[PDB]
Amino acid sequence: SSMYSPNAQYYGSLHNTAHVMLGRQGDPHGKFNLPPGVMEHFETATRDPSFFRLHKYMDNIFKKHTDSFPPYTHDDLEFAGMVVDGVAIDGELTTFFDEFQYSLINAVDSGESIEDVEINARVHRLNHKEFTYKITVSNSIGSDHLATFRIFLCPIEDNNGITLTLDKERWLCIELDKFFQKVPSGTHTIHRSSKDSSVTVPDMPSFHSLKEQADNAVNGGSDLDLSAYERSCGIPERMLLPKSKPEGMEFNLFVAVTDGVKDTEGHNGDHDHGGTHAQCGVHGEAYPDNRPLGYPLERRIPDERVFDGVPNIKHVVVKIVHHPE
Amino acid sequence: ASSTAHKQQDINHLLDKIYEDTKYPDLQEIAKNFNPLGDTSMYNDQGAAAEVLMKELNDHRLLEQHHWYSLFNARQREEALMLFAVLNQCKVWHCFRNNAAYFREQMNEGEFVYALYVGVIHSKLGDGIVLPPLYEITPHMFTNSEVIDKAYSAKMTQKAGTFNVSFTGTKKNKEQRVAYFGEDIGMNIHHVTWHMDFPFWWQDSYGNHLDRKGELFFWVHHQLTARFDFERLSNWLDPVDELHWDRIIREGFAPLTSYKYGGEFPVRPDNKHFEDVDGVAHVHDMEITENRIYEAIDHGYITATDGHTIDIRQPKGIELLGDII
Ligand SMILES: [Cu+2]
Ligand SMILES: [Cu+2]
Ligand SMILES: [O]
Ligand SMILES: [O]
Repeated sequence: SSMYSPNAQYYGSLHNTAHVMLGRQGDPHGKFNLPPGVMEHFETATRDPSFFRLHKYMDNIFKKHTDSFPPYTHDDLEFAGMVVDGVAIDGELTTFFDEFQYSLINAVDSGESIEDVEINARVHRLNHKEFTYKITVSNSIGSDHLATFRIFLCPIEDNNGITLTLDKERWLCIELDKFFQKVPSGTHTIHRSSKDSSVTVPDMPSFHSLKEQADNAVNGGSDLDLSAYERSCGIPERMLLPKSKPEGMEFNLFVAVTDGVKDTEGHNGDHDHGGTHAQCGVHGEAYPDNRPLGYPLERRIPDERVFDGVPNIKHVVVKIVHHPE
Repeated sequence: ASSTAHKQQDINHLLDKIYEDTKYPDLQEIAKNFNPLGDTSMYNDQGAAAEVLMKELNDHRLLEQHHWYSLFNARQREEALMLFAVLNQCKVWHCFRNNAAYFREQMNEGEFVYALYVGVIHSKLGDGIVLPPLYEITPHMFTNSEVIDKAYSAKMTQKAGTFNVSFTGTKKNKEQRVAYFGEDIGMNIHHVTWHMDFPFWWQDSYGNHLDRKGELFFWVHHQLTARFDFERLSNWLDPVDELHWDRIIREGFAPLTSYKYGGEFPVRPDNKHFEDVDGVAHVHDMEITENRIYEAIDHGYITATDGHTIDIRQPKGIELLGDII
């Protein structure tokens, strides 16, 4: 729970206490002088497999609430006069592992009056090749209109080879992008690069790089456009796509185009929302999208006919291939 | 009369429509008028085996027709082997044929089919005969209940048809991935025929010794186990665990198969502990038996009834272990 809780005396702090409960299971009675578990730091918690069992448990609590609302109707979902004619991607969807280095110098003891030496860790990390979405829309209103583009990747089959219904897919879908763009009258193709995702941020610049850039500016006088780096909150760009398999896997790419005027009311459409607003919001500003998080996949969809009848929603099959070493 | 053509036809007729009284007039006449005790000079034992079986028959001590049969049921096996013993004593084919016809109409069909198969296999009189596949003689023991039901419906409606067999369970059951191994009708014929060729009830007084039988028993089952594990590996599954009497049997089974008479084969739930089986054994008896076998192995000798040692640190040791296991 957070300090926004209306009643912590009654509702307690389920999630934060659970982190400690799990983290301490190696020494639950303090007999062994063991330090806190990996679950007791946000730096480390996702290293523990139990992180995801705990958070699925918590996720299902939220899901009982979100499932309690009536399914969306045609009128709920329709962006009148906006149809998605096609969805395609420029570039193959390819994942691989590459190598990344970071410095261990801060971990080791130095001094006094003894020189340092370069000490690095090299890790293998998931990555993917660049691609660009091609989303063809037709705006059959006689005016340009702001639209929200909501992009999700959804499984088609489970690990047993069983084809999933839309209701069984929706809670498994992962957010790939969300952006606001003016759609002029007529039929037009919207292009969106994978690198520009509002879900992701680039790899952090190294400490050594930050020192070099700051030192070069201070010792001299140079206004470096530091307004370049994203934020550190956001799924790493390299992890935008799931690993998939060497033999390839097919997924549903789900695109919902919604009324940007209504979605952004109170926060403007032309305004800059930063590079990570989908899950990390906008630093020092209100959250720019009024819709429920997960829209339009966050309510039950018992009747797939409802979604199929909405011209501003479309999904297509895409293939992701893993390229092993 | 005892030519290959006539012997084969006789066997074909005896096994035809096995759940009904014979439809062949010549077999009907034999079953009505032949006396297994009328001329005991036809038997190498002067009628001893026929006397045993006729006394059981006349005293109404044999299993009724239209009833399940299991080779692992001591009394039912003893009854089937009483007929095998008669067939095995026949000097000439007309004795073998006439006793088969006579007892076909008196004895349980499962016992009869078993006795006739092992009688053909282990008598010189059966040389040259090709036994029909058991999956066409008793199809219930090789065909799931859904397909049998479709066959019953075809017969009720007097319409021909060919029906496709699918596997049991669902795709949610990962064990179904390898159902094509243990449910293959030929693999099942391989298995029952091996045991018909090398039966655990064999006594050399029946006519000949079965060379290295106990070692072949180890080997044929080692190969079944290793071959199944190769199918598991082929289907992204781990090797089978071993059973233990004090640990749960993780993988249950729903046969979705039925006896012709006796009902549906029983299901076993997932994750059950072994329970004592009334009239068979306690779980603890199995553990003691296992311990005694391992004592012989780790001693390097089997203990005889009078306490003397039988060395198994020699090439025949594995065979002697097959004999006692
Ligand atoms: Cu958490
Ligand atoms: Cu066997
Ligand atoms: O977390
Ligand atoms: O968290």
